[PDB]
Amino acid sequence: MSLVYMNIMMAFTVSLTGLLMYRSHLMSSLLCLEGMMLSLFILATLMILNSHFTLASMMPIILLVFAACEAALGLSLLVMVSNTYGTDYVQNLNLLQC
Amino acid sequence: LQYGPLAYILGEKTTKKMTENSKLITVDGNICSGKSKLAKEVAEKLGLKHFPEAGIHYADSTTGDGKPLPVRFSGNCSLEKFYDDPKSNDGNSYRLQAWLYASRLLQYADALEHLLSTGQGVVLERSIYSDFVFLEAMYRQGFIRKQCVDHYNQVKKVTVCEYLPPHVVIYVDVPVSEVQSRIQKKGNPHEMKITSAYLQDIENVYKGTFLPEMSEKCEVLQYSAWEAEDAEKVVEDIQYLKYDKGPWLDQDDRKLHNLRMLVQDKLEVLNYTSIPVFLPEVTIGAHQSDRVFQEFTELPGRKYRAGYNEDVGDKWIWLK
Amino acid sequence: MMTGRQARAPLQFLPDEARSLPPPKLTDPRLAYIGFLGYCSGLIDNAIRRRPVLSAGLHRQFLYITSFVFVGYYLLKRQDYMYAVRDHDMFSYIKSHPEDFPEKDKKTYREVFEEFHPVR
Amino acid sequence: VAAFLKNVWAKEPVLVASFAIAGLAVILPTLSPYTKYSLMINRATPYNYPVPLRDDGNMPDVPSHPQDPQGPSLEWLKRL
Amino acid sequence: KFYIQEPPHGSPNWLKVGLTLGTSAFLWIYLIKQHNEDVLEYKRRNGLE
Amino acid sequence: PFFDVQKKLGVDLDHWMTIQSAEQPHRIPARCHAFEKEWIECAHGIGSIRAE
Amino acid sequence: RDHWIHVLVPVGFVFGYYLDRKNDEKLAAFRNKSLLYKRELKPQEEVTWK
Amino acid sequence: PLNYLIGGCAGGLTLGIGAAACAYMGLTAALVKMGQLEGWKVFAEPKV
Amino acid sequence: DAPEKNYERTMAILQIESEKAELRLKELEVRRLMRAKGDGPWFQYPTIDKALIDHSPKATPDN
Amino acid sequence: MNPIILIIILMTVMLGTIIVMISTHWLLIWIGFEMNMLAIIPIMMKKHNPRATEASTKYFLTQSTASMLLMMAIIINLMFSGQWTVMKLFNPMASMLMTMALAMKLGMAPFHFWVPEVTQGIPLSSGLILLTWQKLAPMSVLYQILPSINLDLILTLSILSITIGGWGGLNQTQLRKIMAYSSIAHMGWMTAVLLYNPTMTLLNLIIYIIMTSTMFTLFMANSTTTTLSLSHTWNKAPIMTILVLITLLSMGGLPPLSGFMPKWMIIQEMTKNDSIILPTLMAITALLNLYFYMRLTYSTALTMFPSTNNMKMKWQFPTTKRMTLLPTMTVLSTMLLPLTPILSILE
Ligand SMILES: CCCCCCCCCCCCCCCCCC(=O)OC[C@H](COP(=O)(O)OCCN)OC(=O)CCCCCCCCCCCCCCCCC
Ligand SMILES: CCCCCCCCCCCCCCCCCC(=O)OC[C@H](COP(=O)(O)OCCN)OC(=O)CCCCCCCCCCCCCCCCC
Ligand SMILES: Nc1ncnc2c1ncn2[C@@H]1O[C@H](COP(=O)(O)O)[C@@H](O)[C@H]1O
Repeated sequence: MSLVYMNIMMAFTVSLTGLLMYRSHLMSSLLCLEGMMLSLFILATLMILNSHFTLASMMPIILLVFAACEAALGLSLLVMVSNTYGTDYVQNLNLLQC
Repeated sequence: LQYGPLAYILGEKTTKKMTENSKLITVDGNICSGKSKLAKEVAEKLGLKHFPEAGIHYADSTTGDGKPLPVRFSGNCSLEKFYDDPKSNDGNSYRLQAWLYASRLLQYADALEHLLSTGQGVVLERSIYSDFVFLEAMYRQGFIRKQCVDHYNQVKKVTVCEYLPPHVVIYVDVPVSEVQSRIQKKGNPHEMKITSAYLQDIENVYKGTFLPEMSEKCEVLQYSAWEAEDAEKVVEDIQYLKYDKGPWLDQDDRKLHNLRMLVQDKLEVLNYTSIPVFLPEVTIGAHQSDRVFQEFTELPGRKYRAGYNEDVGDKWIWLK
Repeated sequence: MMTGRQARAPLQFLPDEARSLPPPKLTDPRLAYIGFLGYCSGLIDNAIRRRPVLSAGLHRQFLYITSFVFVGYYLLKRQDYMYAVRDHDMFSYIKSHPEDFPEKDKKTYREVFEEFHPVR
Repeated sequence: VAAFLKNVWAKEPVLVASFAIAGLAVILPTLSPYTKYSLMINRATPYNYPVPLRDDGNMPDVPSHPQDPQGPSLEWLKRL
Repeated sequence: KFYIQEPPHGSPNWLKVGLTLGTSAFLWIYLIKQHNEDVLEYKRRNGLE
Repeated sequence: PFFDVQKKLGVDLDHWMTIQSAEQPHRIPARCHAFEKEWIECAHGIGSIRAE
Repeated sequence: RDHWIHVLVPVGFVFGYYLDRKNDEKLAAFRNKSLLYKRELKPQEEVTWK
Repeated sequence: PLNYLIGGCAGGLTLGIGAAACAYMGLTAALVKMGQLEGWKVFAEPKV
Repeated sequence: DAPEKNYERTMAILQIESEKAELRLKELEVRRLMRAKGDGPWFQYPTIDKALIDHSPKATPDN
Repeated sequence: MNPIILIIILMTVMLGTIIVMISTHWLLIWIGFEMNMLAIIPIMMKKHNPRATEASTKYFLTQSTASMLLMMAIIINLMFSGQWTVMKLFNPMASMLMTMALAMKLGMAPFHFWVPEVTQGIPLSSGLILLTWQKLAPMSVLYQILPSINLDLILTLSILSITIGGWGGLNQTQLRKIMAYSSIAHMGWMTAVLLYNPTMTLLNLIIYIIMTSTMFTLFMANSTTTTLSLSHTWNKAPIMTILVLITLLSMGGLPPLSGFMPKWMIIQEMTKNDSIILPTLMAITALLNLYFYMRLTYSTALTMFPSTNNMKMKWQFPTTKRMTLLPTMTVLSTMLLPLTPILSILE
């Protein structure tokens, strides 16, 4: 397919691979997840402006707002983890092995 | 139930009945500290509902006809046999202690349920917060094993964390000499077999373990053998306290609604007393449990739910 | 499969054409079995709350039976409607494509040769 | 309902001003006569091209020139 | 009396029992009316009279 | 489970943003208004299998 | 009845037996139509089997 | 079928446990051979 | 029961079940043809309703 | 939790699933999944302990990854189709992404690695919601996009889900993880028959929700979370003892019970379409589910009985718990098989 869309998809898959190989922190997971959301915003915006499809121009803002609210929820979860262990480490989140 | 979340929606808020007299006061002391009169005296000065000390047959007194059941259905343990042989083979020591912990847990649930359904305070005698002080004093006498202390600490860790501490802990200082004097003057032939060092270890776990950890979570009031005789000085100490510690202060309608829904469900209160941690003093096999249960079902009033027993005179059953 | 049929008139539990079909009788064995399920739910409800199972809550067992029969009557109407729609669409598609459904020439066994396999 | 109003105007005049302004912002667009003119001005603002119609023969309400009598006129907007 | 505490089901809840019998009788009479209207509609659409 | 409530009750909750050829603000055309209109008018009502 | 339980199984037989007869009138599609047992009806006879 | 049964048992002898893997891989390769013969579909196309 | 009744009842049973078996084979064949060609009332997966398209004159003429 | 806030949050969960069910637009599908997740996060944290925060964190990460993959599939559909109708997808790349994302939202293997954890971390009613109500929206989207779902991918995910939900039930004493692996196996069963007859998908879904709701309602009535804690049911409430186990004999898939109703019908739709090997393998793995769950049945109705003495006190108190629809759901999860042709109502 097209070229700049392939670049935005490449960024989406790169932040996906960063979202699928955890190093140390939960904040790194939330950052890779919101980089994915950013690339979804960029690619949706370029499609909607390309076709001159007018009513969908409110769609990326919608795609922003919900997902930003989603990120807020994720941040609050991280905080409660960091109120139990002192760190946001993903290896402290292993009590559900049994 | 009668109280539920819909009653909380329709306006039955349990801080509306929380007044300054709504206090849960636990009177603590040694075996014959003579506090059993004092607590009743507080019940006729502060206007509080006295709950007696939970014996073997507390749950028998709360349910059914209110009479004590035979010992095979309730307890399977005797206080007087613990007075005779504390180092017995079959393990009456930890079995009697665990049944008393469950009975005091039902007493404390009834105490909080009365306090949250009426707004009238409750005077308790030796609540669940002051029960391990016998267990430790049993384990210091070799009457039980370490695995019994582990089982009790498991049950306490999963049961006492759901509740609030009492408002006032009234402790009575009576030394071992006057305790033995009142035991020998009491006249119970089984109770006089209590040794000296057992009472000493009760008083040691009282003074060194119970009261210092109760000092942070509530306010204790400590009395000797003779100044606890006057009820008016005790009531003047209670009323002129300034309640400033403990988790009772950050209690809104939501936390107290959760606690009141917790304590009215008696099987959820008594849930973790019978955890499947297999200890030989409390483990009953399948044949004995089956036989005792089928003998329990044929008791009068115990065959069905309480409003549904034709043998004790329940009418309108076919419309209930 | 038949979701194109319920796409020009959505969310109709019983269409108007379902009224052209006979309803289930009130002595339907399926409906009496659903009433038996209501009686079983009443007995289990009086059993799990430790009530006298046959005696207690006869109004409650009567409402269990009545509620299961009431829902099951309409479920049987919708079942009969959906199998009637299935056969109606089948017969219309058979009638509208004779070239895909030829009449097979039925041969008698005096012409049909079967290889005999002896059993011994 | 009046002593409570004086009490809340004494204690918390900010919230009284906020609820009063919000209540007026809700009710007053319907109690107004000039609200319909907002609708009329926004539907008479020509963002597009007024695409003409083929004259079939019988259309009395459609003009042939902008300086004709028939057609939607904005005398009310010029005058008000 | 026999019980030391009053049970929640010592007496029949007459509002609940009355609503139970009334709702069940309503479902029966509405079911019978629906079945009679359906057999009348079937005989009117298919001509079995 | 596609409970088509919008066709049962007769409400337009999200049909307007669905295609490009719908009623746009100030009659703005999309870039492919004619092509999408012809694909929709071709493939209308005949089902997906015949429409492909 | 003093022994009312002792007719759960016999009467439960009879009704069951009854239902078999009730099914046979629904399997009467070839009554007096088989190529083997077909015949003309006798006087005072309306069906061959019931 | 018998040759791929021999091949499955040959793959099972280099797997170890020995005779069980012999029989399992032999029966599995037998099913592969019979699927190649009679046209057995594992991911069958939806047809009706 | 009589051999007449059993014989003719067996013939009715065989009629009903042979008719159901013929209809089940027709059910399989009808489903196969309707999935394969898509011209029957079944397998009608939805397309875009053409009642959504605007037909008013737009801003630019070329569309 | 404030009960008005609980009612509002539960209606928001139901509203998010309804918005996924009724919408003709992809943005509203995504909005309904976002609303459903956002509202169900406090349901898991009803008790405020660290295991619920860990469970909610794992659930947030998996469902957020699935939501972003769903939006990427929607965006690629808008590339190759220029439109937004919830219908078949017009790119097999977008089809593969939406199939993977809905398998993540259902917890189908190999995206199953969050289902036994989160169900372990949360209470029994929230696990009931997670294993009954949260299946309804992605199965609805799979119902609406099946002309684009790849056959080989959905069959791979189906049989891998059935095998891993089978071999997950061996080593477990936790009732909630056993319900989670039973969830994974049944989602493999539902998506096995999706491209052949989705009416049997809805039948399997309804029978699964009825059996799972009966089992979680029994677990809430007895307040038992482990096998060893379930083993004391015979002495406390003996009527509770067998109903769990005839419901679990149903959940294995076993005649004449109604849990034999889905799987048989699934086989009945896959031997039509000339697949004989695949339902054979899947239902042999269902017999492996019977193997482990029958071992649990032996655990409760038989050998490992013995009681403790405090149980004698529980004899003097009935269950005041709301066992809501539990006789109805227990009758509907066993004795429904003679009404098996009721399934035509799900067309
Ligand atoms: C319908 C129109 C649209 C309405 C929505 C839009 C409103 C815009 C403003 C939004 C404000 C959001 C926050 C509002 C919170 C209200 C509750 C509240 O504040 O209660 C507490 C307060 C008591 O004060 P206290 O707790 O001491 O404050 C801390 C600092 N001392 O309690 C109070 O001070 C009482 C406050 C509530 C009563 C105010 C009544 C104002 C009446 C004005 C005239 C009538 C207006 C018509 C509409 C009726 C409004 C009630
Ligand atoms: C084509 C079909 C389309 C779809 C058809 C319909 C699908 C319905 C799916 C239902 C899923 C229900 C999930 C559970 C209910 C949601 C709210 C909830 O959890 O309520 C339970 C409630 C919570 O009370 P709480 O105080 O939190 O208890 C925990 C201990 N404190 O109270 C309790 O915990 C009390 C214990 C009993 C709770 C029983 C709830 C059963 C609900 C499901 C019934 C069966 C499914 C519906 C009928 C068949 C249709 C599939
Ligand atoms: N370890 C223990 N040994 C003896 N009595 C105990 C023990 N724990 C609790 N008690 C109770 O404490 C009571 C003594 O208090 P009193 O009623 O004042 O004599 C006994 O009758 C028992 O019910």
